[PDB]
Amino acid sequence: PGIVELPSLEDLKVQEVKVSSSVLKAAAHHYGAQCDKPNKEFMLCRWEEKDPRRCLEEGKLVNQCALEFFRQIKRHCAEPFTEYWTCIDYSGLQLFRRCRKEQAQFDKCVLDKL
Amino acid sequence: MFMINVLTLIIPILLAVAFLTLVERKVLGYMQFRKGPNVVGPYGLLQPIADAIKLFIKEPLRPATSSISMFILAPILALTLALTMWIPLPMPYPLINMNLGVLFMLAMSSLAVYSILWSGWASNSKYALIGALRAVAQTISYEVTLAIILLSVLLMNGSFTLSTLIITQEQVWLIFPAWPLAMMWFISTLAETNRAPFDLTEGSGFNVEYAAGPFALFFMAEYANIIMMNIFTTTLFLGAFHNPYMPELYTINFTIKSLLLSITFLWIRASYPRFRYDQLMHLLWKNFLPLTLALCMWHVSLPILLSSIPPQT
Amino acid sequence: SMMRWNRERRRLQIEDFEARIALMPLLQAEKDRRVLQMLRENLEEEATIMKDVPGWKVGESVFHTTRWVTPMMGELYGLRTGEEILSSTYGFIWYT
Amino acid sequence: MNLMITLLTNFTLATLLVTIAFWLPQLNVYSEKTSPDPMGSARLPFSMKFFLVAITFLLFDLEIALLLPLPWASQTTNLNTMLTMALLLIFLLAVSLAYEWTQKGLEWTE
Amino acid sequence: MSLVYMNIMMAFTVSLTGLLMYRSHLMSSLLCLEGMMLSLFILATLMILNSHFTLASMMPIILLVFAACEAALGLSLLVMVSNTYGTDYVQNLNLLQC
Amino acid sequence: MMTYIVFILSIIFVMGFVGFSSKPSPIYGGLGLIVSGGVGCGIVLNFGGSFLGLMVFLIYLGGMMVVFGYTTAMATENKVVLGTFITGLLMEFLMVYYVLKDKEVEIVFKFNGMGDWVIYDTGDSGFFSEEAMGIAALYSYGTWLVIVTGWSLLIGVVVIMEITRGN
Amino acid sequence: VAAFLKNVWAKEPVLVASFAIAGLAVILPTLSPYTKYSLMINRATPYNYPVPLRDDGNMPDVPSHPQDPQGPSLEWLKRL
Amino acid sequence: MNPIILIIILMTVMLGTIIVMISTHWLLIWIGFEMNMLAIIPIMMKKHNPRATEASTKYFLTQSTASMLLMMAIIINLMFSGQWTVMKLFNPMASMLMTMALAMKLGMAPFHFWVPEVTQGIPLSSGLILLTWQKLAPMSVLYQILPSINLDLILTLSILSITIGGWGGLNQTQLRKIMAYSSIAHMGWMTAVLLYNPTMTLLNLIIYIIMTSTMFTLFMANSTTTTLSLSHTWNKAPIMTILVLITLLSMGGLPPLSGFMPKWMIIQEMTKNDSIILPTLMAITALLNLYFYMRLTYSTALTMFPSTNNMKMKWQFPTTKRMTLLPTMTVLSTMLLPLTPILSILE
Amino acid sequence: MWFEVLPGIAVMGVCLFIPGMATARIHRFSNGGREKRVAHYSYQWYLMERDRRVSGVNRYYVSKGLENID
Amino acid sequence: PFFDVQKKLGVDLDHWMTIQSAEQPHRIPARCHAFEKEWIECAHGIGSIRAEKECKIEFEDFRECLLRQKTMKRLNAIKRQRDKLIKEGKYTPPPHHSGQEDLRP
Ligand SMILES: CCCCCCCCCCCCCCCCCC(=O)OC[C@H](COP(=O)([O-])OCC[N+](C)(C)C)OC(=O)CCCCCCCCCCCCCCCCC
Ligand SMILES: CCCCCCCCCCCCCCCCCC(=O)OC[C@H](COP(=O)(O)OCCN)OC(=O)CCCCCCCCCCCCCCCCC
Ligand SMILES: CCCCCCCCCCCCCCCCCC(=O)OC[C@H](COP(=O)(O)OCCN)OC(=O)CCCCCCCCCCCCCCCCC
Ligand SMILES: CCCCCCCCCCCCCCCCCC(=O)OC[C@H](COP(=O)(O)OCCN)OC(=O)CCCCCCCCCCCCCCCCC
Ligand SMILES: CCCCCCCCCCCCCCCCCC(=O)OC[C@H](COP(=O)(O)OCCN)OC(=O)CCCCCCCCCCCCCCCCC
Repeated sequence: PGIVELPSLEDLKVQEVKVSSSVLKAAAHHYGAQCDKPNKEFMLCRWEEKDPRRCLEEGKLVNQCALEFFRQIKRHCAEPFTEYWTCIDYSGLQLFRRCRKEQAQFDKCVLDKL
Repeated sequence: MFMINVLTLIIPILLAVAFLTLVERKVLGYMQFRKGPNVVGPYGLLQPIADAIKLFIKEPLRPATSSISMFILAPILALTLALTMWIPLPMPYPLINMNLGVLFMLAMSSLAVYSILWSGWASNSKYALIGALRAVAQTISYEVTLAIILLSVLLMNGSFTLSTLIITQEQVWLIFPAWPLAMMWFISTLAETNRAPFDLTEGSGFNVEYAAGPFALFFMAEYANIIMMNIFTTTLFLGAFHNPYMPELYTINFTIKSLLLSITFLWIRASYPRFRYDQLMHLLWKNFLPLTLALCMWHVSLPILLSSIPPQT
Repeated sequence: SMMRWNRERRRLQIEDFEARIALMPLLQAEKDRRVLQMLRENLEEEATIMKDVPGWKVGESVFHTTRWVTPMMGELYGLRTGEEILSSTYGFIWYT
Repeated sequence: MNLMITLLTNFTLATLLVTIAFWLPQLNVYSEKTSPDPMGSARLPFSMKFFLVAITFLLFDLEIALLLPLPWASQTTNLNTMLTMALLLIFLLAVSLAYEWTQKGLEWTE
Repeated sequence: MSLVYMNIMMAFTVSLTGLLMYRSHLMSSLLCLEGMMLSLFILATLMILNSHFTLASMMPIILLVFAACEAALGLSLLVMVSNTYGTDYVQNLNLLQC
Repeated sequence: MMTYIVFILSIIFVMGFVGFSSKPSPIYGGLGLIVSGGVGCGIVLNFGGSFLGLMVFLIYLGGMMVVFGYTTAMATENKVVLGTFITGLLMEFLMVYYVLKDKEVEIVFKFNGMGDWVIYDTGDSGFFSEEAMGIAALYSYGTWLVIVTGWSLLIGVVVIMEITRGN
Repeated sequence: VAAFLKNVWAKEPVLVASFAIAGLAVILPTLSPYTKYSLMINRATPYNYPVPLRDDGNMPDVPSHPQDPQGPSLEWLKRL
Repeated sequence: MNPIILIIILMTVMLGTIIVMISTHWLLIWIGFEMNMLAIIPIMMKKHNPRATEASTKYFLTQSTASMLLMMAIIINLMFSGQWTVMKLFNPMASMLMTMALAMKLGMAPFHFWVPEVTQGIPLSSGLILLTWQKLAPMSVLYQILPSINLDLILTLSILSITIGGWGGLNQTQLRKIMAYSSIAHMGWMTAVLLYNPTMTLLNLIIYIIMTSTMFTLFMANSTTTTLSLSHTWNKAPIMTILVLITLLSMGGLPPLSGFMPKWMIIQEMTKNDSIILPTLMAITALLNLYFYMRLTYSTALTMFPSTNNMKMKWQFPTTKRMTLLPTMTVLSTMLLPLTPILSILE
Repeated sequence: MWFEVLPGIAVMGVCLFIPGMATARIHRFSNGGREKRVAHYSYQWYLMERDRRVSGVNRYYVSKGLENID
Repeated sequence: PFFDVQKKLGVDLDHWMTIQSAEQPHRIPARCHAFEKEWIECAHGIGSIRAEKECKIEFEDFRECLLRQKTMKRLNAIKRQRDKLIKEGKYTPPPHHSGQEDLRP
């Protein structure tokens, strides 16, 4: 049959979000609050096109908007967020229910400053 | 590093089985208005060592077996299944953190009747074979209420994960919402491991035809199963407080509760006469099994009528 | 007690699932770039290995349709070392 | 992999202790003798009742095998159907025990 | 197809030819029949898990339960034969030649 | 060697079947079927069917083969067996050697010689197991299947008590 | 109807307890007010990704942000 | 047996056949066959003698082997098609295995070696159930997979069943073994026309069920299980000899009787399809069936074998057996040939 | 008297204390001073392998936070 | 006979387990959902005799999605040629197929 079409290695380069899983799970709810629109354009494009090759560019917008999410944490509230994701990172199941007061301090700092 | 973890599991299992014999003889001593062994060690602490060194240099019985291979494989399967029941136990962290550790323990305890069956068939005495068939029928009888009580309890847990069963009991012991299942569970674990008032292998037992070494191996597999089922009942009904930053609070707490429950086994074997065989078959098939089915229906329909269905994860 | 605490556990489970739902577009995009990276690397190594073979078409799909087919485990890890193969194909099953 | 290492370690310790227990007093020399049981040489009479309790176990164990996905099945969205079929399986297990009762099947192993 | 399917099908054929060629006992025939069932269980399970076909995960359990019930029925027949002749030998079952 | 592990387990599976299809005695045959059930459970467990492999233990081995060994112990108490065993083992090793020297074979169907790790999926199923959810759907979706299985088990109890009565 | 009940509670208390617990387990989910909340919780537990919709222009009941007012609400689950 | 338990068990047999008929899923086909076997086992062990236990053991072994081959065919269909619909099979290995499994369930030759044994071991009402109701499920499964059946395999099974069921009944004096070899030959006739026109397969199945039920109902009413016991019927009740005469002349395909109705229509659907040799061999082989039917009519109806003295006592008592539908079955199994184009109701 | 049994019970209790305490110490040793990551579900394993790939030392327990991104 | 009671009474006894493309719990897709959807929507209503020869492309793509015969044959081909070139010494594996390149995400 036909030759399969794959994008080049230069097309797939983007600045990666090089953080751990607990760093993501700690800031997950503020990410879902603040990075709604490019993520939903991407997942709508991903369920409609049914092809990752048609969803590269929108995917980069995801990886463009997550980093702008984290820089704005790194500028303002890097210490309460680090103190929070470390406590999330200790647990094996990574519970939220073990870490409510660092969550309260981080959400206080986010609500005030951002 | 992990082999160190397996050995630090299974060597203190064997030492706890060793000193369980001393604890049993001392507690049955004082409950019978006498003393247990206190001559050999200081307060008797060298009695299991003396017992083991005596048994391992006793002459073999040198019997004629119908099969060499099953006569060898019955203590092998006995020790293997008796030691691998310990590995999913969350105390506070299990050796093998598996998703279906409850079902693992139920299946491996169901496989332990092949040791009774093979070690009774391997003896040439047909009366020993009758004793083995009666003991296997006893054990597979009480496995039914093991399975159904275990299912009815884990309807309030959410999954077959043993470690989630601590997170379940952060607010109450699970003996409070399910005490009839708890008391039938305790008697059913008492009748699995051939423990009094259900030890009809004392009366010809199935393993009266083995040497003193292999009889010590069957005996220590039996006691590993006793300590294990008491730890499993402790985790499953009497679950302790768990601090993720100080795990030894959970370890000391479930240890004290499991010791009190094993001492309760010892305190039950020194209190009651033995059931007759049809009387414990009457206890299972006509008393424990109707209540177990009724409470199974109640614990199916109970989280639905209360809107208290536990999470899967 | 189990009524209150299982209702609380359902609320906590819904919270963790919403964390996963907030994270899924990023992880999906990274997974897409991951598998397209691996297929492009496998395509270039197929183009530099399958040169002597007569009548060979590099990157010829085995399907008649032009639709995207989800790549198999041997399509991504077919040309890598045994450690990456074992870690990717039995990692979650053999994890404890 | 850690599980297979654990199983192999437990089987190795079991095999090593069985090898010790069968072969450490073979170093002893002690003696030999003749060494020729309530029943002497009569063959085992077949008791039908032990077979009946074995098959009754097997049938109720298959019914338990059906009942095992109930903690997972409680999470469903078709809860009226799920509750009906759960109570129906436990009711048919009860009907199996009632028929096992009233036909004197649980007798002399009651 | 896959390589494991060759071994599971060859296991089914081995247990078939064991079940199709009796030696002496009826119990050995029932054991070969349950080995056939075991190989069918493993083969159905590998297909249903391999394809991620979700609803057929309740299929092998059914394939277990019925067939295991079948085995119970077979054991009962064996016992009845062993209550007539004293052994479970398949050469005792030859009255229906006449 | 390790990437072929499921294949390796399947080899032991077939070896175990020649253990009891040769029919040495019903008790060694039951032992061979127990070992076969253990390694076939290992085959199932290495795909992610944890519940189904534990049903092989709990219900097949620990539930039914107990009753086989139990009935056999109370209802029973060569060179053909050995020749059958070596013939089955040699046919299995010829199959192994063919499909390992060719990476492709065709006995009745065409079989690849690579490891069966290649045919897996490169995705995750989230916060469940797909196999556990497909078994949980026995009560919500599988109503008729539960009805006919419960009726067959009730009738199984009835039929066993009728035919073991002798009257 | 009651002398029989005292009779069977004297002779076989285990079976009276068994049929009473099974009878409650059958009839009592139909009588409880909280059986509705079991379904309302078990459908509100999001195992899947809530795949968004293409905004044509007439969906006033579908939000465009998770913190919009319109859409399904789980304040009943917090309050109960 | 308790009459309630007998009713529940016969409803379980019927429910198993209905689940084989009405279901669109292969696992439910297999469940229906398992349920049918599991419930028919007490009907065979109704009288509790060693011959019924041997017949039940042989029936269990053959039907269990057949059900395992059936599940292997279903599983290979799941391999090569990924689906469970009860329709054509997507692999000739699955087609061969399912045709073999259904042949073992029908007792078609060379898998016929259980049918004259098991029918001899069990009572006449249980033999009636085995030879009539137990053919309805596998002929339905063969009816639904006929785009997949290899023509050579099913025709080999058909003609081999006809010849072996022809030569089998010539040596038999037991009535149940005669009816069993008659069963094998008529199953060969039903499967021979299956891939050409399966409406004639259903027609032969219905006419066969009517004639076999007539003969077993006459045997039950007269309590005759051997040839020589059937020979005493003229002195006990003479109308039964006329009925076994007309029914055995029906079953041999003799016109104007309705047992000529299937095979003629079968020939009528095979000479359409350029097959002249095969229905000619089938027709010539059916004369063996007609020969041992004529043997039974010579022993029962057309002569008077000598009876015993004690038959004089049995003159003084009427038959009180519930001969259910015996006049209806005897009319329908003889006088139905003028209504031959009724077969279109089976289309 | 009855307190004579407490040495044997104490030795048995120490032997029951050893496996869980030791496996807690070994889990905290092998995982960067933290608990072992519990991966019962496929998503937890995907996040764990993503940690292993972003750590840069092929150990999932090296947590990279905001100091890693710009 | 196929007495279609389920279509007559309108009940759904067992159509739900019948195909992979049917409704699954928690919307879990099968690995060949698109291929079987194309094969069934090709072959619906046109009868089996037309469906065996007019839907051959869809069914062959779906069958090769099922068993992966052509894909594993192609992987045998590429791996065999690669191993021959490594044995001859004419090819080297790259750094990313030796496991030394700090993977993507
Ligand atoms: C797990 C943690 C620890 C658990 C407890 C451990 C300490 C207790 C140990 C005590 C010593 C046990 C030694 C062995 C005992 C063996 C004897 C034995 O168990 O016999 C069982 C006996 C058997 O009965 P029996 O033989 O004594 O009586 C005669 C019975 N017939 C007539 C049949 C011959 O009792 C039971 O089976 C009862 C089981 C538990 C019942 C639970 C009932 C719960 C309440 C239900 C509802 C009631 C109210 C009414 C309805 C209300 C509705 C709103
Ligand atoms: C995790 C915890 C597990 C704990 C397990 C162990 C529990 C028991 C702990 C020990 C209890 C006390 C033991 C005391 C032994 C007897 C000491 C003694 O005095 O023995 C005297 C004996 C003969 O001496 P003699 O020279 O004849 O004296 C004449 C004097 N004019 O001299 C002798 O017999 C020689 C000396 C023998 C000493 C034996 C000591 C016991 C060994 C037990 C093995 C296990 C030890 C602990 C292992 C775990 C910790 C590393
Ligand atoms: C007479 C012979 C000798 C007798 C003595 C020795 C044999 C008997 C005693 C040993 C019994 C062995 C039991 C092995 C399987 C136990 C079940 C099991 O593995 O369950 C654990 C787990 C499922 O849990 P889950 O968390 O869902 O999976 C991990 C994904 N998160 O699953 C996993 O973690 C899967 C891990 C990978 C797969 C492991 C497969 C191992 C090989 C199979 C068994 C080998 C032994 C065969 C013979 C047994 C005899 C009965
Ligand atoms: C509708 C919901 C679902 C109901 C079914 C679910 C049941 C769950 C529990 C499983 C029970 C399975 C086994 C039951 C067997 C019953 C038959 C029986 O045991 O009868 C015999 C018994 C007398 O025993 P006997 O034969 O003498 O034995 C010798 C030593 N006892 O006879 C007796 O003891 C008399 C038994 C009958 C009278 C019991 C009355 C109980 C009343 C409870 C409160 C009201 C419940 C209302 C529900 C409907 C009741 C019909
Ligand atoms: C497209 C096809 C779809 C399906 C269409 C319908 C197919 C119908 C197939 C009929 C098969 C009949 C099977 C046998 C009868 C079933 C009921 C039964 O079990 O009757 C036996 C019963 C047992 O009585 P018992 O007392 O045990 O006998 C020993 C002596 N005391 O009682 C007796 O022994 C009493 C003696 C007389 C019994 C006569 C029963 C005749 C039933 C068949 C009638 C003819 C067939 C229907 C019309 C044609 C349909 C194709």
